[PDB]
Amino acid sequence: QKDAKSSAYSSRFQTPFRRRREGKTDYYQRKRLVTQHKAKYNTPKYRLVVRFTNKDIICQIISSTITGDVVLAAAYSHELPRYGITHGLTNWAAAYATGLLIARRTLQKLGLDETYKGVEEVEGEYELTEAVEDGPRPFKVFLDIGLQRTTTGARVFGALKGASDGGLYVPHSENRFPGWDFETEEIDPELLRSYIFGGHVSQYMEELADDDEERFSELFKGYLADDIDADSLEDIYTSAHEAIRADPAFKPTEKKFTKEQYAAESKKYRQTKLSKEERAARVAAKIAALAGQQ
Amino acid sequence: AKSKNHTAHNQTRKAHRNGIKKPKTYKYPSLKGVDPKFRRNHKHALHGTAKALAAAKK
Amino acid sequence: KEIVKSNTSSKKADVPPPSADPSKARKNRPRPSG
Amino acid sequence: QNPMRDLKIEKLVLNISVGESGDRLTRASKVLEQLSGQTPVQSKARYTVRTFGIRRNEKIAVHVTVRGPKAEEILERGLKVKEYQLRDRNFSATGNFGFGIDEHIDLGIKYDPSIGIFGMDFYVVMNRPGARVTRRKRCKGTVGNSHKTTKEDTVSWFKQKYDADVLDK
Amino acid sequence: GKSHGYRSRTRYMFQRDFRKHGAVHLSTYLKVYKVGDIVDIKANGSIQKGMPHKFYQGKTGVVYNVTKSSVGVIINKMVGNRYLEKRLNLRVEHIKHSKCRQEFLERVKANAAKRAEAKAQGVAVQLKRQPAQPRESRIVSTEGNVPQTLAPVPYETFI
Amino acid sequence: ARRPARCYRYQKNKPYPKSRYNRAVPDSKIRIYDLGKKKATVDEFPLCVHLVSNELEQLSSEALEAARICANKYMTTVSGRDAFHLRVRVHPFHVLRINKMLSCAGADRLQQGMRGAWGKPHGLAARVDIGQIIFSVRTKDSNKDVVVEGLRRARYKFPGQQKIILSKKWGFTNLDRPEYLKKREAGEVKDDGAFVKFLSKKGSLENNIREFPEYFAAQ
RNA sequence: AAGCUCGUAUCAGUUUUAUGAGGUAAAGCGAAUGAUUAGAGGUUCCGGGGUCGACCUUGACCUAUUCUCAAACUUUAAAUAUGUAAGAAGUCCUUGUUACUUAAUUGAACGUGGACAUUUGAAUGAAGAGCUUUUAGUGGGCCAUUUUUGGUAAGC
RNA sequence: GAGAACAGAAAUCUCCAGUAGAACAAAAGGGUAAAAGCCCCCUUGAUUUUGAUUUUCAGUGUGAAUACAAACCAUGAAAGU
RNA sequence: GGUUGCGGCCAUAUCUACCAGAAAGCACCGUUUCCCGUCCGAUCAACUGUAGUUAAGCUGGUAAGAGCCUGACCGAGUAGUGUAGUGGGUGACCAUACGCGAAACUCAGGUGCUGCAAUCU
Ligand SMILES: NC[C@@H]1O[C@H](O[C@H]2[C@@H](O)[C@H](O[C@@H]3[C@@H](O)[C@H](N)C[C@H](N)[C@H]3O[C@H]3O[C@H](CO)[C@@H](O)[C@H](O)[C@H]3N)O[C@@H]2CO)[C@H](N)[C@@H](O)[C@@H]1O
Ligand SMILES: NC[C@@H]1O[C@H](O[C@H]2[C@@H](O)[C@H](O[C@@H]3[C@@H](O)[C@H](N)C[C@H](N)[C@H]3O[C@H]3O[C@H](CO)[C@@H](O)[C@H](O)[C@H]3N)O[C@@H]2CO)[C@H](N)[C@@H](O)[C@@H]1O
Ligand SMILES: NC[C@@H]1O[C@H](O[C@H]2[C@@H](O)[C@H](O[C@@H]3[C@@H](O)[C@H](N)C[C@H](N)[C@H]3O[C@H]3O[C@H](CO)[C@@H](O)[C@H](O)[C@H]3N)O[C@@H]2CO)[C@H](N)[C@@H](O)[C@@H]1O
Ligand SMILES: NC[C@@H]1O[C@H](O[C@H]2[C@@H](O)[C@H](O[C@@H]3[C@@H](O)[C@H](N)C[C@H](N)[C@H]3O[C@H]3O[C@H](CO)[C@@H](O)[C@H](O)[C@H]3N)O[C@@H]2CO)[C@H](N)[C@@H](O)[C@@H]1O
Ligand SMILES: NC[C@@H]1O[C@H](O[C@H]2[C@@H](O)[C@H](O[C@@H]3[C@@H](O)[C@H](N)C[C@H](N)[C@H]3O[C@H]3O[C@H](CO)[C@@H](O)[C@H](O)[C@H]3N)O[C@@H]2CO)[C@H](N)[C@@H](O)[C@@H]1O
Ligand SMILES: NC[C@@H]1O[C@H](O[C@H]2[C@@H](O)[C@H](O[C@@H]3[C@@H](O)[C@H](N)C[C@H](N)[C@H]3O[C@H]3O[C@H](CO)[C@@H](O)[C@H](O)[C@H]3N)O[C@@H]2CO)[C@H](N)[C@@H](O)[C@@H]1O
Ligand SMILES: NC[C@@H]1O[C@H](O[C@H]2[C@@H](O)[C@H](O[C@@H]3[C@@H](O)[C@H](N)C[C@H](N)[C@H]3O[C@H]3O[C@H](CO)[C@@H](O)[C@H](O)[C@H]3N)O[C@@H]2CO)[C@H](N)[C@@H](O)[C@@H]1O
Ligand SMILES: [Mg+2]
Ligand SMILES: [Mg+2]
Ligand SMILES: [Mg+2]
Ligand SMILES: [Mg+2]
Ligand SMILES: [Mg+2]
Ligand SMILES: [Mg+2]
Ligand SMILES: [Mg+2]
Ligand SMILES: [Mg+2]
Ligand SMILES: [Mg+2]
Ligand SMILES: [Mg+2]
Ligand SMILES: [Mg+2]
Ligand SMILES: [Mg+2]
Ligand SMILES: [Mg+2]
Ligand SMILES: [Mg+2]
Ligand SMILES: [Mg+2]
Ligand SMILES: [Mg+2]
Ligand SMILES: [Mg+2]
Ligand SMILES: [Mg+2]
Ligand SMILES: [Mg+2]
Ligand SMILES: [Mg+2]
Ligand SMILES: [Mg+2]
Ligand SMILES: [Mg+2]
Ligand SMILES: [Mg+2]
Ligand SMILES: [Mg+2]
Ligand SMILES: [Mg+2]
Ligand SMILES: [Mg+2]
Ligand SMILES: [Mg+2]
Ligand SMILES: [Mg+2]
Ligand SMILES: [Mg+2]
Ligand SMILES: [Mg+2]
Ligand SMILES: [Mg+2]
Ligand SMILES: [Mg+2]
Ligand SMILES: [Mg+2]
Ligand SMILES: [Mg+2]
Ligand SMILES: [Mg+2]
Ligand SMILES: [Mg+2]
Ligand SMILES: [Mg+2]
Ligand SMILES: [Mg+2]
Ligand SMILES: [Mg+2]
Ligand SMILES: [Mg+2]
Ligand SMILES: [Mg+2]
Ligand SMILES: [Mg+2]
Ligand SMILES: [Mg+2]
Ligand SMILES: [Mg+2]
Ligand SMILES: [Mg+2]
Ligand SMILES: [Mg+2]
Ligand SMILES: [Mg+2]
Ligand SMILES: [Mg+2]
Ligand SMILES: [Mg+2]
Ligand SMILES: [Mg+2]
Ligand SMILES: [Mg+2]
Ligand SMILES: [Mg+2]
Ligand SMILES: [Mg+2]
Repeated sequence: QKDAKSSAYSSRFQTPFRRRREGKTDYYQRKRLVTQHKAKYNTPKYRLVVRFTNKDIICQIISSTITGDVVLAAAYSHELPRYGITHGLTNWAAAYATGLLIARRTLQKLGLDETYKGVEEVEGEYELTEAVEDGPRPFKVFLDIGLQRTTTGARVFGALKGASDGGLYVPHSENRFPGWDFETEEIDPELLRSYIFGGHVSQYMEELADDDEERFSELFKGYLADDIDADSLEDIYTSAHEAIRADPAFKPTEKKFTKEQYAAESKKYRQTKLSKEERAARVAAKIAALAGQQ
Repeated sequence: AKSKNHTAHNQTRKAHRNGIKKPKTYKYPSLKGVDPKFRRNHKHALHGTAKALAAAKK
Repeated sequence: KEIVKSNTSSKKADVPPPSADPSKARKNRPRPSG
Repeated sequence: QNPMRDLKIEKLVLNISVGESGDRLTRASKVLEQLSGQTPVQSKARYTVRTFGIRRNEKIAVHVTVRGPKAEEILERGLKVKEYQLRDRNFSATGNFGFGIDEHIDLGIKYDPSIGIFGMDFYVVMNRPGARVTRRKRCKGTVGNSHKTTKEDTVSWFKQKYDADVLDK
Repeated sequence: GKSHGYRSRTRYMFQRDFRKHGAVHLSTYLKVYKVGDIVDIKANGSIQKGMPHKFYQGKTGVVYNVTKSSVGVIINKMVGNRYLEKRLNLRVEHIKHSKCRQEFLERVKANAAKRAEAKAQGVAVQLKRQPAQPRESRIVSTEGNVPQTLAPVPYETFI
Repeated sequence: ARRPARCYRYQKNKPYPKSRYNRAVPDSKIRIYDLGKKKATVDEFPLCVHLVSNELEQLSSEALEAARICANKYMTTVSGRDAFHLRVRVHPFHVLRINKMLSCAGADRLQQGMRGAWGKPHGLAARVDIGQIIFSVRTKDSNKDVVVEGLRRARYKFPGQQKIILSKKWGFTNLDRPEYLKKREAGEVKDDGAFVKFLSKKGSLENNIREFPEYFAAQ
């Protein structure tokens, strides 16, 4: 730019933590989650990591280790088709889905699945998973927003209300869900229970069916050729509920070929580094070209 | 009138006659300044592990 | 509706910044003659 | 060669710099709502200048930001006013550009003498796809060397379409 | 007037290192301290709360308490002729984990494993350390290295 | 006034420069550190002579001044006005203090005194290490006799011992004259203002090419 | 001064090894800051005037160089001095207590029962180690080498 | 730095650059960049109780400070503070 | 091996330029009813994955590149410094003895390593 930086600048510049430069981590907040009580010693702290890619929803149960962070067990939106949703991968009801998947998935890993049931048939009303009298206590997990901007009725808090509703202790307040009115100041479980099962996406299809066919042609084009209807949506997620709680156990992809086999090909497209004899020979040649005062 | 102000002269000397001692430590140090609800619960952990030997010996 | 947009400046001085003064001015400009 | 990098208009801010408080400011604020239909935002005074009769923190100017469809025609409205001829300045070296015209009557906008008379500033910023790379929250990046709208590149865009002209040199 | 307040003279001392500033990383918060731990004390300027007085900078002591954000450390300072017992309540950003004792454990443990070698064989133990020694007789080969003989250099000015 | 140079001759105090915490100090009686022909090309003035301190002490600007003036006025008027480049190699940054008991009429005081002794700035001097060069002169090799005496004539304004040293080096640079000329055939010397720039091997290959063409005539 | 409890328990104006901490000396300024001599290159086509019905000076900035500096500058950084450890109050195995703590027989302390001595876990020294009570005088100090402030300096 | 009616050195608007070269009452030094800065939202932990610890130190007082306990509150989705 | 979610150390990871990028992922991007946030669906929100795309973000390579990391009887046993003498010198200073010992310089090499999870010719 002819803003070119003086060596004095680039010599004294202090480079941030790498995961700041690439902007994947707010460490100010990470300190305020990871760090545990010192009279609680080595008993780790667990965060619920909720990350939305464009095409996927990531939900991970994570504790921290100085070698690197640990994840108990993880789920995805892209797992949900196995539980019966081909379309609508990233949306609130799919966040409740993935959130309730990892709720009954991880909590099963602990042997805590049977005891500490959940909220069962879902009124969408505000409650948390309380404690069993003379028994274990809920496995405590904390919400990790990541870089995500907090708003009332945000895609992340579905995974919150999904996972909280699946037996996990993930404390919160209702007010950032849909149905908290910023005057009323209490919650309406309808607007939530609607959203929980997809009661927005479906309602748009109806209204959109009226206004524009050509808009409905593409936007929902996946629902058309798959034989899916408007209020069928309510039972797509209500079914996957039973399906999730049925088989929370994690089966991975069988991933055709293998580890070694991938690598043999999967990057032949990276360049090799030179040696010093290579770079020095080029330099001496790059002189010969540019030489002769040209 | 004016006179001396300060010095450390000869003080190392005086403090090495009888001096410099040592922390004089014991086993089972005092608990001064330890978390109260540790030293509270710690009482009953010992109050209870007493009866355990008020039974075993018979 | 009066909506004001806030300044990101940390400067709380009422002093005009020393980019401005009788100097740095110019004897030129289209002073209207008509 | 040039699949995704074509162009667009990022935003156009019409700015009306009053220089005084009260009516002339508050009236010029109605002008910009009758202009874009968007409700505008006034600016406080940076610092006191007793020559211009304004204490600091005195509400002075006003403007509004418009994008997409509504801007391009209000931009097209202005290009009719200066008659599709612009100078070698008016185009920033960062690729963006802008001009100004008096009276605001010249593009639509009937009189309404119960408003009064105002001119304005037309400045408009050019961008490309992948612009939110810089403007987002997560993983904020920086537009590469290619892309990165240049001065002669948004000129060859503004001369080709709009069939306009460079001037003054 | 003389000025003796708490942090006086600490200017360079409490400075963060050249090109190390801002937030403190997570290894500091992720460390566990129980009683008896031997810790080195070095203050951190970024954290003002619960930091040592400038005296204890560089001193090493045994933690006598573990609280929410801090550990009490008992340290021995001399006043007059004696050492009194100081105990500081310091946060974890100002606490290191002392490598002084750490090797002694790796010494004892290696000593017990070399004891089993005198149990399974019966050779002499040689457990306790011995300082460096006079070395020994040797023979230096003139083969391929023949002493090259030097003299002193004269005086000449280099500027 | 100017109490004699015998009072300030030795470096008795930590350097006390003109600064923010010390202001209102006089100006160095020597403002001119470079004179003669200061634009002369490097290759023009091969031979160099130094005036080197043999002592660890303080040189006052006023003394530096008269030394400078002395050297020049002889050097020029004998050999030539442009026959040399004289550089004063030391800058008087140390600020001397006086107490100044003398105040105003009619009487001195009793008995205070030493009380409030700290001084106001008096003069400037340049604190000098053993073997530190004071003056440097570069000229043509044929001027030696005239240059060697020029500095020799200026020592008498300098407190302490100082030697006149024949510099084995080219001009005001490094590189003893053969090791200079060695890099002159390779054209590694680009004349700068009254100095040279040297061609590195350390930089970007583009500008290294443009900068020193005849070095790769080729390589 | 009086002793008292004990008999090599524990030490130590010292080193060795392991492990900390520090920002002085030195050093650095074509590294930040602040100061500081000299030319050379490049835009203002000028901040301002001229030469002419746009070319030269003046400055202002900019680029790579050049001479010299800092108790209250500094990337770097000693020597000397300095905190800690070198065991039986050790290193481990097991599993009882609690109202603290945990998703939890998770922990945390504190115990029960059990594994290992022979260089028992650097050198050197120990004229013995620990403890207590009481009470005199003193509370103008000065000198040498070295580091060091004020002062031209002083048997200051 | 490059760009816009009057608008000029100085008004308001834009983009690019920008390791802190700004700001944090004040002395100075330290510390801070998705903040400790600017701005907005909500509050009264500038509260109750009573001990311990650091500096100064005689290891008295006083001033100031640190880490807890026991309550009762604020804030936030929360962990937290 | 690439790729992503959370990372540890926090430039061998930063800057500047220029190229290369299959698979998958990431993005860029389409959408403006609903929760939601703005002067402005730009950022924030929600819907869709459908209409389009590697141009960019991103990952690599290239540079007698900047900076940064590393090494050495490179400079230097130099500067400084601990101990010593009824050593030298009018002094300023300096030598020697028993030890400790730099920074600049220079040559040389290097340009992220890696944890848990998932995923892909
Ligand atoms: N060179 C002589 C120096 O002066 C010393 O003595 C000085 C003074 O003590 C003595 O008295 C002088 C007096 O002679 C002279 N004519 C008048 C002067 N006021 C006096 O001095 C007196 O007054 C001065 C100033 O107020 C003060 O120093 C003090 O009150 C007192 N000494 O005379 C000397 C100066 O005039 C000693 N003679 C000698 O040891 C010293 O080296
Ligand atoms: N020679 C090694 C070096 O010198 C030291 O190592 C050791 C000794 O040289 C050093 O001795 C020092 C002495 O210099 C100086 N007198 C300070 C200190 N009191 C002594 O150290 C010892 O002091 C007494 C016993 O004398 C003990 O109470 C104390 O705990 C101990 N550290 O004690 C160190 C530990 O025993 C430094 N730790 C370090 O520079 C380095 O290790
Ligand atoms: N750090 C490793 C060591 O670096 C040493 O080298 C040191 C110097 O040679 C090197 O100096 C380089 C210089 O070589 C190069 N040609 C220019 C560069 N600006 C300098 O850099 C250095 O000095 C500047 C100030 O001049 C500082 O701003 C900078 O932080 C510093 N790294 O800085 C190094 C220290 O950072 C030795 N090569 C060797 O002992 C070892 O490799
Ligand atoms: N001599 C040229 C003129 O003098 C001054 O500038 C001179 C210097 O101040 C400046 O020197 C360098 C500069 O080259 C470089 N690119 C940046 C650097 N910070 C400057 O540093 C300067 O100032 C700092 C304190 O801030 C000093 O420590 C340093 O010794 C001094 N050279 O470059 C000039 C030549 O050395 C005026 N600022 C300006 O009018 C003009 O450059
Ligand atoms: N370095 C080893 C030391 O062993 C010591 O151990 C010593 C004592 O603890 C132990 O004493 C025991 C005692 O515990 C127990 N309650 C009573 C029993 N009679 C004592 O026994 C001892 O003393 C008696 C009486 O004089 C002697 O007859 C007998 O020989 C001796 N073993 O006897 C040991 C001496 O022989 C300490 N644990 C400690 O100082 C250190 O670890
Ligand atoms: N809180 C009640 C107490 O619990 C104690 O047990 C708790 C711990 O103390 C006990 O841990 C023991 C520990 O006591 C003992 N001193 C050392 C042993 N390695 C530990 O074992 C621990 O680690 C091993 C793997 O290393 C695990 O398999 C095991 O589950 C775990 N408890 O395991 C329990 C939970 O961690 C004892 N049963 C007893 O002192 C008492 O009942
Ligand atoms: N101004 C007169 C005097 O100057 C002296 O200055 C001396 C100091 O500045 C410096 O002396 C240093 C000393 O500071 C440091 N602590 C120890 C070091 N060995 C000495 O070194 C000096 O003296 C020794 C003596 O044999 C010489 O061998 C050595 O070459 C010389 N540099 O060098 C000077 C002596 O050579 C003293 N400051 C003091 O006696 C008095 O002020
Ligand atoms: Mg946050
Ligand atoms: Mg239980
Ligand atoms: Mg609340
Ligand atoms: Mg509440
Ligand atoms: Mg008196
Ligand atoms: Mg006296
Ligand atoms: Mg007295
Ligand atoms: Mg006094
Ligand atoms: Mg006694
Ligand atoms: Mg003071
Ligand atoms: Mg430091
Ligand atoms: Mg350091
Ligand atoms: Mg505070
Ligand atoms: Mg004198
Ligand atoms: Mg003095
Ligand atoms: Mg001066
Ligand atoms: Mg005074
Ligand atoms: Mg020196
Ligand atoms: Mg002389
Ligand atoms: Mg060390
Ligand atoms: Mg310093
Ligand atoms: Mg200091
Ligand atoms: Mg110095
Ligand atoms: Mg240096
Ligand atoms: Mg600075
Ligand atoms: Mg500053
Ligand atoms: Mg010039
Ligand atoms: Mg180094
Ligand atoms: Mg038990
Ligand atoms: Mg003995
Ligand atoms: Mg007495
Ligand atoms: Mg008395
Ligand atoms: Mg008396
Ligand atoms: Mg005396
Ligand atoms: Mg006397
Ligand atoms: Mg005498
Ligand atoms: Mg800048
Ligand atoms: Mg700066
Ligand atoms: Mg504040
Ligand atoms: Mg300040
Ligand atoms: Mg600062
Ligand atoms: Mg930073
Ligand atoms: Mg809480
Ligand atoms: Mg969009
Ligand atoms: Mg979005
Ligand atoms: Mg590409
Ligand atoms: Mg390089
Ligand atoms: Mg390496
Ligand atoms: Mg002598
Ligand atoms: Mg020596
Ligand atoms: Mg030593
Ligand atoms: Mg060494
Ligand atoms: Mg890199």
